[PDB]
Amino acid sequence: ASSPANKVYQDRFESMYSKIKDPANGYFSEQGIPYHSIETLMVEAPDYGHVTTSQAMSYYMWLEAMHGRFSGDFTGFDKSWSVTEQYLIPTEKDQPNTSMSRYDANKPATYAPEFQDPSKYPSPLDTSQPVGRDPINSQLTSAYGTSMLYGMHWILDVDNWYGFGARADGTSKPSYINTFQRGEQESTWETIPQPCWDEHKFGGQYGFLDLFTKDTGTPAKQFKYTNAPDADARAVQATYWADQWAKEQGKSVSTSVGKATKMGDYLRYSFFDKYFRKIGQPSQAGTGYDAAHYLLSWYYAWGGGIDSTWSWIIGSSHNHFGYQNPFAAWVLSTDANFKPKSSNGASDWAKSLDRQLEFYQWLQSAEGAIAGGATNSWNGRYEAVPSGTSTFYGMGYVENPVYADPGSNTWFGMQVWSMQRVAELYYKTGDARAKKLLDKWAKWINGEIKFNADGTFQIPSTIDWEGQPDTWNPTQGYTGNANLHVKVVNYGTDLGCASSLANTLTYYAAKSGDETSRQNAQKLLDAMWNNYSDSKGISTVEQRGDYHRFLDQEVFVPAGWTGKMPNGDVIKSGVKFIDIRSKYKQDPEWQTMVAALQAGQVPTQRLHRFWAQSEFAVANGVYAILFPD
Ligand SMILES: OC[C@H]1O[C@@H](O[C@H]2[C@H](O)[C@@H](O)[C@H](O[C@H]3[C@H](O)[C@@H](O)[C@H](O[C@H]4[C@H](O)[C@@H](O)[C@H](O[C@H]5[C@H](O)[C@@H](O)[C@H](O)O[C@@H]5CO)O[C@@H]4CO)O[C@@H]3CO)O[C@@H]2CO)[C@H](O)[C@@H](O)[C@@H]1O
Ligand SMILES: OC[C@H]1O[C@@H](O[C@H]2[C@H](O)[C@@H](O)[C@H](O[C@H]3[C@H](O)[C@@H](O)[C@H](O[C@H]4[C@H](O)[C@@H](O)[C@H](O)O[C@@H]4CO)O[C@@H]3CO)O[C@@H]2CO)[C@H](O)[C@@H](O)[C@@H]1O
Ligand SMILES: [Ca+2]
Repeated sequence: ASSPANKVYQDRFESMYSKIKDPANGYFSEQGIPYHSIETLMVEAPDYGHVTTSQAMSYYMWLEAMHGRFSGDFTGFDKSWSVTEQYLIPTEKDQPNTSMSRYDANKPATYAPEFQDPSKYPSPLDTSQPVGRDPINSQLTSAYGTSMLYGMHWILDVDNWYGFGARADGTSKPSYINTFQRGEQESTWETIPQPCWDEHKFGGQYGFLDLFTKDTGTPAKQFKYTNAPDADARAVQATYWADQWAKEQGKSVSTSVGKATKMGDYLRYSFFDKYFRKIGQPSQAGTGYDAAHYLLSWYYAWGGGIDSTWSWIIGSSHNHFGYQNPFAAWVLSTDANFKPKSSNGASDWAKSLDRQLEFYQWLQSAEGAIAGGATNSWNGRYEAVPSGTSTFYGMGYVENPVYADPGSNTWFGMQVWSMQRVAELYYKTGDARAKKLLDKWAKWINGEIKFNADGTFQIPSTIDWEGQPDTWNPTQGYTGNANLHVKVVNYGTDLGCASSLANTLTYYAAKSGDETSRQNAQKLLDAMWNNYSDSKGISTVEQRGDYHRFLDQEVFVPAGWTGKMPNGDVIKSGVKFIDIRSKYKQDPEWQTMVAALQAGQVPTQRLHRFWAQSEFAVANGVYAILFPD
């Protein structure tokens, strides 16, 4: 039987769970897929509210697992896995084994450079540049009996709003799509949405392919998908708890544990340099594991031909601390129930766990906040690392990994999402490395939480950085990074971030006994419950400072290139964001948004983001379990 839980917070979790699953609230599509947000006029990472993300699915798993903990019913958790596999993990039809089985482990992909401005794309493929060897593919095909990959594609157009349909039929739903393709300066406002399955039916003469990559001959019809590593790791994290909670009640989620273990096996592709170049010696092709940084990178992607048989896979050279998950690594490398079937799965994850904790410590600022990350591909072209730049195993420090518009590490959210995983690990194992990181990080954040007399509160929203960490010497360890500083630019009341923060502090307090952390966590949860509840969960009014880009952001299109979006929108040089998404004008909030822009005001919205609502729910459950009295 499961231990007793605090009745007050369990009830709050149960209430949120009901609001999230309530058909009248509209968090899910008719197929049972959760939307990024109830509201459709939404641009921030995805560019439409009713697309879904692997991030949303992993939060859906966490929510249902927690529900299973309190109700004893785990059919919902098993259902979240069923929906994931059916809709976000490309099936046999979406990534034909005929093409995947032609993959060549000695030549994973063809090199192409990355540019710091979208106008430099398409990027030219260069077969003469070296590419290392893929050491894990043989392990995976042997263990699973297929060349297809088992990982979640990161974004899905749930109701076929864009019109690409399924495998180019233009009418089926959901629809696999992708957006980001052109480097660090290509914000969510500067992309050209494209289908994952490109048969040249939409877009230009060769679909959307030659907008991004330039080859010698005619572009072939092809498919391609991109994984968001932190989402798949969260899925493993959530499944571990579901397993633990199910067993305390004599229940079983065996089938789901198997899916999560397999996903974690394939997730190892994020451990590798984009083109398998040796870590620390980017000019040389790797000979296998010497190309593994063992961190959860920004992504791993794969694709192949549709009418001809060939395929490729790439890792990523860019690493952000916000994506790490020491807990998932601990699970996959130590729990017998989650041991991957591949020969080196568990051991590789053991190496990743140690490497990840070194990464966090190397990046810990003088104050306590965690700095950006590192890359094995300076400027995305394996250029020489500037002299004076600090390094981590030969990789150069980057303040804002992968994206600069806006900086990927200027949002406070990354801090709590990532440190929450460190807190779970510390809670379960009492690991000294984790304790050291949290003692300093928790003292920093506890001094930045502001409670107002009227019950509202504020926490860091936007942050900035100065300096860099000292070069990492594994035998020396943390130097204190006296020249690395974080600065809080402004504060806000992001309910998702505040919930994740409460979660982190609760796990930490439960293990360390730190009263300050426990009372701040409870005050946060109470303040949100008492002052921000509405009929759909919780919400607050927030400013959408970037919405002016709906109308004034020009989207780059190569000279002479012309094409059409499924709905007829013309794609050509000169178009603005709204020009290739004209359906947005039929959105209920459109007129309101435009009226505000015309009056020179900043638009505001009251948003219900799926991950935020779940984050709040889960945080209540976690508190209920760790502080039953
Ligand atoms: O086709 C002929 C030829 O292909 C060769 O293979 C090429 C392939 O053609 C290219 O399309 C492919 O290009 C990849 C880029 O190198 C890479 O930079 C880009 O990365 C994007 C990713 O597409 C996108 O999904 C991802 O989005 C993330 C968001 O940024 C995050 O905010 C969110 O949280 O998570 C999502 C998901 O991670 O962003 C990244 C980074 O910008 O992906 C391109 C593919 O989509 O390169 C291949 C190799 O060069 C092949 O080798 C030849 O054999 C073949 O003939
Ligand atoms: O979605 C897949 C992808 O998601 C990544 O995580 C995203 C979240 O999905 C997204 O909701 C989140 O959006 C933030 C946004 O970045 C902030 O800028 C914004 O905060 C604003 C606020 O809106 C303003 O009112 C205020 O004035 O300024 C602040 C600061 O600009 O808050 C929203 C909601 O939290 O962004 C996340 C980071 O990109 C994952 O990282 C990735 O792994 C997933 O694949
Ligand atoms: Ca830009």
